[PDB]
Amino acid sequence: PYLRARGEVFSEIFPIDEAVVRVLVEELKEAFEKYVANHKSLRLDRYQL
Amino acid sequence: EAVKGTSDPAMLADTIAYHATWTVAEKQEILELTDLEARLKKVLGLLSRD
Repeated sequence: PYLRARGEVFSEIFPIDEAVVRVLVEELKEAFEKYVANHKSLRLDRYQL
Repeated sequence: EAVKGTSDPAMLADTIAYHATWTVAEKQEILELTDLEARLKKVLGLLSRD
């Protein structure tokens, strides 16, 4: 200790060709909307949507 | 009508719980939880049973 590391490249993705990706954005927003409210007693906010 | 117009949930919860007159063991069981929402789970389940 202490711990270091070396890295080759800093991986990024800038999203190109957004049509099917945008439809999956709609679908995953729907999925998060169906998932978000389960923690009423389990202490996560509705309002973090 | 003396408890209506209420924002504070602590006096709300304990006022309801004392005014949810039961056997005192389960009054203590209401008093056990420090959380508000699990305590009101207890309370409203009792009142639905009544």
